Amino acid sequence: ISNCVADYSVLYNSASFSTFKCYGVSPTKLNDLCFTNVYADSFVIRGDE
Amino acid sequence: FRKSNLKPFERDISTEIYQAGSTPCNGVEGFNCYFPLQSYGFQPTNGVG
Repeated sequence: ISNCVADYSVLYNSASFSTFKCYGVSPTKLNDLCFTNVYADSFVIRGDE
Repeated sequence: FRKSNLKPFERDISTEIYQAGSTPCNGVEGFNCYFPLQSYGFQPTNGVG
Protein backbone atom coordinates (compact mmCIF):
# COMPACT_ATOMS: atom_id res chain seq x y z
CA ILE A 1 0.00 0.00 0.00
CA SER A 2 1.92 3.00 -1.36
CA ASN A 3 1.11 6.57 -2.46
CA CYS A 4 -1.56 7.13 0.19
CA VAL A 5 -2.79 9.62 2.65
CA ALA A 6 -3.78 7.38 5.56
CA ASP A 7 -6.71 8.63 7.64
CA TYR A 8 -6.51 6.61 10.86
CA SER A 9 -9.89 7.82 12.13
CA VAL A 10 -11.83 4.57 11.90
CA LEU A 11 -8.90 2.38 12.93
CA TYR A 12 -8.13 4.21 16.18
CA ASN A 13 -11.15 5.81 17.86
CA SER A 14 -14.12 4.67 15.74
CA ALA A 15 -12.88 1.11 16.20
CA SER A 16 -14.68 -2.16 16.94
CA PHE A 17 -11.50 -4.20 17.30
CA SER A 18 -10.23 -6.49 20.06
CA THR A 19 -6.95 -4.59 20.32
CA PHE A 20 -5.25 -1.52 18.89
CA LYS A 21 -1.64 -1.06 19.98
CA CYS A 22 1.63 -0.78 18.06
CA TYR A 23 5.10 -1.99 18.99
CA GLY A 24 7.70 0.77 19.19
CA VAL A 25 5.26 3.39 17.84
CA SER A 26 2.89 5.47 19.94
CA PRO A 27 -0.53 4.57 18.45
CA THR A 28 -2.16 7.83 19.65
CA LYS A 29 -0.56 10.46 17.36
CA LEU A 30 0.77 8.21 14.58
CA ASN A 31 -0.55 10.77 12.06
CA ASP A 32 2.38 13.19 12.48
CA LEU A 33 5.21 11.10 11.04
CA CYS A 34 5.51 8.98 7.94
CA PHE A 35 7.37 6.13 6.29
CA THR A 36 8.33 4.84 2.86
CA ASN A 37 5.80 2.00 2.66
CA VAL A 38 3.24 0.13 4.77
CA TYR A 39 1.60 -3.21 4.03
CA ALA A 40 -1.48 -5.21 5.00
CA ASP A 41 -1.44 -8.91 5.85
CA SER A 42 -4.64 -10.84 6.54
CA PHE A 43 -5.05 -14.29 8.05
CA VAL A 44 -7.75 -16.27 9.82
CA ILE A 45 -7.05 -16.91 13.49
CA ARG A 46 -9.43 -18.13 16.21
CA GLY A 47 -10.03 -15.94 19.25
CA ASP A 48 -7.55 -17.69 21.57
CA GLU A 49 -4.27 -17.89 19.61
CA PHE B 1 0.79 8.18 30.05
CA ARG B 2 0.33 11.92 30.58
CA LYS B 3 -1.66 14.70 28.93
CA SER B 4 1.35 17.04 28.73
CA ASN B 5 5.06 17.08 29.51
CA LEU B 6 6.58 17.85 32.90
CA LYS B 7 8.30 21.06 33.95
CA PRO B 8 11.83 20.95 35.44
CA PHE B 9 12.25 19.74 39.04
CA GLU B 10 8.60 18.80 39.38
CA ARG B 11 6.94 15.62 40.62
CA ASP B 12 3.27 14.70 40.46
CA ILE B 13 1.58 11.61 41.87
CA SER B 14 -1.98 11.21 40.62
CA THR B 15 -3.41 7.73 40.11
CA GLU B 16 -6.14 8.78 37.73
CA ILE B 17 -6.83 6.83 34.55
CA TYR B 18 -5.73 8.20 31.19
CA GLN B 19 -8.27 8.63 28.37
CA ALA B 20 -7.48 9.23 24.70
CA GLY B 21 -10.65 8.82 22.64
CA SER B 22 -14.34 9.67 22.83
CA THR B 23 -15.26 7.98 26.12
CA PRO B 24 -15.74 9.56 29.55
CA CYS B 25 -13.65 7.34 31.85
CA ASN B 26 -14.22 8.67 35.38
CA GLY B 27 -13.24 6.01 37.91
CA VAL B 28 -14.05 3.08 35.59
CA GLU B 29 -11.67 1.76 32.93
CA GLY B 30 -12.55 0.81 29.37
CA PHE B 31 -11.85 1.51 25.72
CA ASN B 32 -9.33 4.28 24.88
CA CYS B 33 -8.61 4.32 28.64
CA TYR B 34 -5.54 3.09 30.52
CA PHE B 35 -3.91 2.88 33.96
CA PRO B 36 -0.51 4.61 34.07
CA LEU B 37 1.55 2.87 36.76
CA GLN B 38 2.66 -0.33 35.05
CA SER B 39 5.65 -1.89 36.72
CA TYR B 40 9.09 -3.33 35.95
CA GLY B 41 10.20 -6.89 35.43
CA PHE B 42 13.65 -7.41 36.93
CA GLN B 43 15.06 -10.93 36.66
CA PRO B 44 18.47 -12.63 36.83
CA THR B 45 17.43 -14.47 33.63
CA ASN B 46 18.64 -11.49 31.58
CA GLY B 47 21.66 -9.65 30.25
CA VAL B 48 22.81 -6.05 30.54
CA GLY B 49 20.20 -3.61 29.26
